[PDB]
Amino acid sequence: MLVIPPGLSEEEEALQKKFNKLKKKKKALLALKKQSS
Amino acid sequence: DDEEETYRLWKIRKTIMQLCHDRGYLVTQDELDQTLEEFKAQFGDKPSEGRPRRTDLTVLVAHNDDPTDQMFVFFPEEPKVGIKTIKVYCQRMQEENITRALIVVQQGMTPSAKQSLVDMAPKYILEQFLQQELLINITEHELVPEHVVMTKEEVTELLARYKLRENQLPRIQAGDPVARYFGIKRGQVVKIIRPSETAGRYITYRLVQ
Amino acid sequence: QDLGVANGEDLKETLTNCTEPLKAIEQFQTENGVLLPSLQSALPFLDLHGTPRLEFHQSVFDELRDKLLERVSAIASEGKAEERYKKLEDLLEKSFSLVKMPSLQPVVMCVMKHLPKVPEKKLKLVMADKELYRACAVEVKRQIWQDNQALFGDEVSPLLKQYILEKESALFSTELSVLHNFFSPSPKTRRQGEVVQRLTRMVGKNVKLYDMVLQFLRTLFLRTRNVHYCTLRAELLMSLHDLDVGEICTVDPCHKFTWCLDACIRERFVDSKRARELQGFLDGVKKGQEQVLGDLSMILCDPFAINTLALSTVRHLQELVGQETLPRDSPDLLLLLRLLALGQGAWDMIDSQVFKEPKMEVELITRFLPMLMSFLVDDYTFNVDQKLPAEEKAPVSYPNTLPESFTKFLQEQRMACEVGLYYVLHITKQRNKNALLRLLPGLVETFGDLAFGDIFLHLLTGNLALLADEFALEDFCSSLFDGFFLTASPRKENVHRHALRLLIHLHPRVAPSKLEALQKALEPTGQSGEAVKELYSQLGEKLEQLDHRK
Repeated sequence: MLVIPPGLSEEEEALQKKFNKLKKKKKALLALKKQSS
Repeated sequence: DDEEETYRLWKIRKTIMQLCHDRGYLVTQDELDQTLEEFKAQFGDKPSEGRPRRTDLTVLVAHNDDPTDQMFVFFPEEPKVGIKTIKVYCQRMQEENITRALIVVQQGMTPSAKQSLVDMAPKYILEQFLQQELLINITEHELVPEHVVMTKEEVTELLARYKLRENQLPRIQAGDPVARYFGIKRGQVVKIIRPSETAGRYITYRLVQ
Repeated sequence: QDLGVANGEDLKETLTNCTEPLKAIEQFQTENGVLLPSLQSALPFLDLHGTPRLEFHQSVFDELRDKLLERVSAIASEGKAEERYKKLEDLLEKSFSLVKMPSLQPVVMCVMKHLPKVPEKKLKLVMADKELYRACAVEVKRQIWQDNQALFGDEVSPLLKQYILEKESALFSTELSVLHNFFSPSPKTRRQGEVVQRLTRMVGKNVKLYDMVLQFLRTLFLRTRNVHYCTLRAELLMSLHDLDVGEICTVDPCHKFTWCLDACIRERFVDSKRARELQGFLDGVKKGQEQVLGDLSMILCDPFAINTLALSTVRHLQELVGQETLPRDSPDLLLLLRLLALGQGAWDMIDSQVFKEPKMEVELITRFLPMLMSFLVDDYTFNVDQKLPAEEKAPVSYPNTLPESFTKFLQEQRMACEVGLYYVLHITKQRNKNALLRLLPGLVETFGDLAFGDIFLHLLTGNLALLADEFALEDFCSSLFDGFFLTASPRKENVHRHALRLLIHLHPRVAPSKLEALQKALEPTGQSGEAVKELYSQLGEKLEQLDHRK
């Protein structure tokens, strides 16, 4: 049986935080490009 | 129907492979002309909510030389494509570093998306094709002669030999189905070899306007 | 002068002796000639001919021999099996005494070729004679080999060594090409190689010989740690598949799995459906048949399978970044990692005879993969920032720091090292020099020096050919060569060869000062191999030609 841990590792949480920051930046840039298009 | 759908998808795949090969890309020989049964084995023989659905057969091809530029072809799920659907493809392209791409629409594109396609032409080029356009390779038709795209050096050689300008060549539409097949832009001389019953062979030239 | 046979020895005597008894000689021809009354009346015509009576009889004998060969083939093809086999056995019993006669040897060899089982005494007599053994068809040689494992091994070992040498030479090709690399040939093209075809012909439909070849491959894989034996196992099985050899394909438990994996290798990607089919094959291994898992891991240890699986893993990671999903939540990614784990643990599983699936480390999925996704994420944001209008351009510097945990994962975990190496290959193929420079220091120390393997170095040099314009920068060349290639070249000859190949390909674009420094740094020593010296001489010739082009 493949034992999957029941919690995000500290690294995984840091990477989720980085990814959320990237999503926010990407949305802001899409709004900027809509204003410039 | 389901057999009709897999036949139509296989014919579109064959026409796209031939289009990429005639455009000057890396098309594998067996992929260039595969059997319908081979396609059904490779993809699943059930386009109706099944294994050979769309977005599974997005064909990615590189150039025969300078293998960087690619036009990995797109097959939307929906019949009528829109801006919020092509922006996902724009996301996939900006994820990459390649600017050309082909989408194969089922029904007509919404005209706002038609304007949107032009709205990124200097950044990355997008061509669109209807299903009926890709059910027959029109270059195989006997009425269509051999169209060959000319390099810029050959254009300079032509204009210097005949001492004429690009304004004086007989021209061709940018929305020409053969021009769309080769995907030529404006200002790109195309040599056309056709048999003549009075001289044997005749090579004309069509600057794109 | 064998059974009912007149002079072969007294024939040599007849050619040596030479005195007189004409009537004795004539009586000898009459008794030992074509004993047909109808020919006696026709001979004076031949005497009336003038040409000596040797070419005519030779032509008749050759025509009769060819007709007999045609009839042996026809008997082998026509009729009930028992009757035709009995007729062939009677013919062999009557003709085997002439097996050493060159003019009638082909008939005996053909009869033996078409017999399902040649008598063991005649097989031993053939084995004792080197020329007779050489002249035998592969069908008779199979009946010999099936009961003599040592002789079959003697016949097969040169082919295996040749296969290994061919693969290694392909890894060291002079041309650096992304389009034409080690993984460019399709599996069907690869199975057309001389070694694979010859081994397939030797095995034929004999299951025992196929099992002997598999045992040889397992033993050589354990003894030499060369993965191309796994490649050869896969290619031999699929080559038997292409010939519709059901006697072997139906009993090999890896046939369907290898077929599906071959399709995946041909497409250079593993989709969800193919992944689920492979998973169904794996989960179908019953209790008590666990050695099949070792065989399947050997199939997955094939470098082509590893390449396909790792590229699919990298693509899936990119897709997960696009879909805003975590690696742990993707069953397809976990399945790909499981296949890769089996492939990497093939050697340990076979050596220890413990046929259990390797446990995938939790920290891989929960830490290492999302960090790779963060590297992709940084790449995307830097690319988007570079396209912003100049009025909004903050001075965004590309992140050049490599996390220590990433380097530790590359050093300590084999799977993380493999995935990271393929990610490096991927980013190099995308011409992302910033990410390549960021990740390069972590390749100096890797698990088992996997970053210095010939497959990875071949692919890496091929992809680095796409960054030819960047070799004009002294910092880029210093990073690449001094920090990666020259750190291991004095200790590893293959790294030296790969660096020399890269320099030979890209010398016109390297900065001249760095070019001279690299030429001095890559100078072969007295202990360097012949290939290194040859590559260095080629580099010198190219440099002389370039200087002459000024």
